[PDB]
Amino acid sequence: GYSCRAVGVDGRAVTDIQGTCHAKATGAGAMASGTSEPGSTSTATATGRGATARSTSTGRGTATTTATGTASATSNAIGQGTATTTATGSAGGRATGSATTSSSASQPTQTQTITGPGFQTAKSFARNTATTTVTASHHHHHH
Amino acid sequence: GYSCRAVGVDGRAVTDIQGTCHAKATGAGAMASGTSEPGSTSTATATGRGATARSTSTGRGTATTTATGTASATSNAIGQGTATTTATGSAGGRATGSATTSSSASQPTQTQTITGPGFQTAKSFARNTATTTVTASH
Repeated sequence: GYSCRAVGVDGRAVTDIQGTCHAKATGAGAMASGTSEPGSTSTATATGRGATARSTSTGRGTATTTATGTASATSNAIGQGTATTTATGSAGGRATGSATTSSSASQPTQTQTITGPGFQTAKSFARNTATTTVTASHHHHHH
Repeated sequence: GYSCRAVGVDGRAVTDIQGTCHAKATGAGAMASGTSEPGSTSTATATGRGATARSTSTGRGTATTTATGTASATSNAIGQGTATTTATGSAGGRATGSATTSSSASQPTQTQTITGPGFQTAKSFARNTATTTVTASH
């Protein structure tokens, strides 16, 4: 197997490519990492303070994570499938997402898209294509 | 085939589900649309004034688009593959992205991510997995 990681630094990108594992981080407080195997692909990209991207894959899975701002994205493509998580947190909004694929999952395809203020979370699970997109902006209004 | 479209209004989300085509738009000035086939999946979500999401899929492709704010996201999963685009634009900025899959591409996977102020654009193209994320601030 392969593993890769990048610690973000202000004013540049940092990239680490090891085999089929690609990690890239931009900005202090960002962290990107992954693990993969020769037949699989993991790509993790983190940008900005509070961004964490984590991609794990095995077999013939493809795991992709993109975290921008105050956001966490975790994708696990375990044996097969395409697990893609995009989490974006802006102006105080915190976004957390995950996507997992496995031959054992309930549905062949599952797509979850969650957009709103303040803290937002989303998850997906599928055999073949699990896509999670979570976008958080500003704070939840107070009532 | 199937086609779907949701044109946003103020005060409620608009959803249009037609077969394997799912469109959702929230807010006046938002629009989501797509086209798909029985073996494919298209999902398009747009939120806020100036957000446009368009997902086209055929064969066994999966096309997903999410546009938030001043943003355009377009995904084309033609015949095969997973094409995912997320575009987020603050007022004063604009984010434009596309992701395309096709057996005609040279690489099996491609990921593109761009973040910055003002006008930002990114595009990806691959055989199996194309992912694009564009975040524009002001």
